[PDB]
Amino acid sequence: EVIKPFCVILPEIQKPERKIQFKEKVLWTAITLFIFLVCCQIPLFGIMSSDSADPFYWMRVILASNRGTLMELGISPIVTSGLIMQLLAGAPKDRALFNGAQKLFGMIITIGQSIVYVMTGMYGDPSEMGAGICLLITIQLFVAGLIVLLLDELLQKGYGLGSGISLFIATNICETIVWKAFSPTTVNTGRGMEFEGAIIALFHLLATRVRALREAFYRQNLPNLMNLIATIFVFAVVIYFQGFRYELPIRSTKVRGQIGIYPIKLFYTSNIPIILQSALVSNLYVISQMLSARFSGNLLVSLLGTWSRAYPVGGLCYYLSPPESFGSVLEDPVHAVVYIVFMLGSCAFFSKTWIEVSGSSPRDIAKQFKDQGMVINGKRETSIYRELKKIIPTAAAFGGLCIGALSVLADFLGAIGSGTGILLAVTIIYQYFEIFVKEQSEV
Amino acid sequence: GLKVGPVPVLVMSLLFIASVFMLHIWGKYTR
Amino acid sequence: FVEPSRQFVKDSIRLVKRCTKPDRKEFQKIAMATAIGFAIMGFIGFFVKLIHIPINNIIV
Ligand SMILES: CC1(C)[C@@H](N(O)C(=O)Nc2ccc(Cl)cc2)N(c2ccc(Cl)cc2)C(=O)N1CC(=O)N/N=C/C=C/c1ccc([N+](=O)[O-])o1
Repeated sequence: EVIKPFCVILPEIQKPERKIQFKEKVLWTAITLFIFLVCCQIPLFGIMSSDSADPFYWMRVILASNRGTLMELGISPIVTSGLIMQLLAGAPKDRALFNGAQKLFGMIITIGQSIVYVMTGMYGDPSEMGAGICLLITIQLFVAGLIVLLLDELLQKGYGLGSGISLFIATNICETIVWKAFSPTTVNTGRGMEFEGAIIALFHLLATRVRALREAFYRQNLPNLMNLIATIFVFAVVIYFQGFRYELPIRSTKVRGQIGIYPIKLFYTSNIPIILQSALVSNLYVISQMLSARFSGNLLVSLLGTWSRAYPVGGLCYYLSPPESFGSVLEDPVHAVVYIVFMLGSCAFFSKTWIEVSGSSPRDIAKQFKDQGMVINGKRETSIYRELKKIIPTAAAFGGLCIGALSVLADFLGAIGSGTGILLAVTIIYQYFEIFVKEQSEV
Repeated sequence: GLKVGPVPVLVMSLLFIASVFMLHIWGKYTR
Repeated sequence: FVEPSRQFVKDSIRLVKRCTKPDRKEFQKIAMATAIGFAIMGFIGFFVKLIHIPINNIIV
């Protein structure tokens, strides 16, 4: 109860009594993502140097972060606070208190992570900075996290289509893909002035100079056109598999006469297997890198991963890492097989565990059907859970397996954005599209 | 609990961005 | 290990057989919506970054 006095001292977005139509929701979602994008390009003040290694390079994709800028914590405070409060709950006014505690724990996590980032050695030496510079960075990150929570609450309360977390993750992934496809940034080595952007390179190479096509396609130091082709192909395949669904014909027994279709998608858990697997792997990368930086030489740290951008060469983090290129696959086929097996198994296991946990289990769906009077069209009321026990577990496990296979395919093909990134982007965009079609069908 | 809307949130975000920029310009012109 | 795997494969094949594959029209609609959303997000981010690179260089 002592949280409640501190829960009220934080702003809350005004809940719109009248529902907003799709056009204004899309416009405000665009405004929110534009604000986030502007914030993630503005560097912090007081940063002495950014020439050091980046401790959390593996979190910058799943947490929608950006090193050295305002959006450096990204969405980590929101996810951490939400998970903490969900674990506490598992262990009107009630929802207002819940949201206030969400905000309070988000600010606490933001302060803690800002202190950790300041003391971990980046931005320069914390001791040489002084109290003023480190403190100013702390307020900058605190206000940035407050703004992220405000935007997320705006989206959740209704001025936006979905949630801040998914929107920011998808926006960062899409921005990365478009930048690697169209970057005007140029890098020189001696062959000539070459654009980093894959498509920009093609126009530049042809105008500057048949070989040009080979240089633009089979290039190995900057984004390629074959990488973009792989990205487009993975987009198309993930879209095709996302469109998969199982259509149960359900009837109604309470209101005599009401017919509908209950869809059980192939991607039953959506991108949750990808989110869980990628979060686990990235946290393992960060932990292994930090342990190998400090306690280098210990056998346990060596087994957790030996690093060489630092990429693993041996250990658990190495066997959990996608092959660097095709030559990596040929040189170490055992690593490729182990990584494929780990990806598929982890994705399937996470999918089935998530349907058991979240509340989409066949027993829970049968209970929901019983609460609403819905019965399958031909199956008797007795066979409502069984016809769900024959679909939902298999659908969840196979959706996890397929989404893991798509991630492996994207990683092997060399896709810009990577398997996780691309899969997260497609799943989030499809969530927005399905919200759109739901709103249209309601009208 | 101070309740605000979407436009006030946008204004607050833009003014925070402006404040960070003014801090940066202050540093640049005092160096 | 063998029988559970065979059962899982059979169930997966049965489910894929009974799923409702996206038709051309449905696939075209989903692809168009995904392309529009990706274009919006990625190009807004790209333009923001492209504007802020000169601004970042000027300020710092
Ligand atoms: C929080 C954290 C992120 C970490 N963690 O906690 C952190 O912080 N870390 C840090 C802190 C501070 C600093 Cl300064 C730095 C770092 N972790 C962990 C784990 C395990 C262990 Cl054992 C530990 C931990 C965890 O998990 N986490 C998370 C991760 O990783 N990821 N996430 C992702 C999500 C996504 C999503 C959501 C939703 C969505 N949608 O889409 O809707 O999507």
